[PDB]
Amino acid sequence: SEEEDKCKPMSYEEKRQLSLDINKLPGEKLGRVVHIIQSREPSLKNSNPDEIEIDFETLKPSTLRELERYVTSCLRKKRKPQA
Amino acid sequence: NLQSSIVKFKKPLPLTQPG
Repeated sequence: SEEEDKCKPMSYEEKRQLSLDINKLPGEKLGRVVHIIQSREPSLKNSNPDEIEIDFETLKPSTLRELERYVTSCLRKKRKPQA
Repeated sequence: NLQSSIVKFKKPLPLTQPG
């Protein structure tokens, strides 16, 4: 009642964007990404590091918002965290 | 139904390895 009222759901374009920002993120930060996904989605606890799937359709706006918040804080600041 | 951007990525360092 509070969460979704503050954090509106990501549209398809947004979800594509988030798919693109996550893909621009390096291994280091991917650890935080998968941490946010896994910790918000306990059903996805079996996210094998060799084969991590991102299914935004099960991801709550909560996760989608925290993810976007993080990916942007990384890429908008450092478009290339690696050299 | 709708073909959505389902992502797959490999993450270095298996910190989350179940036992």
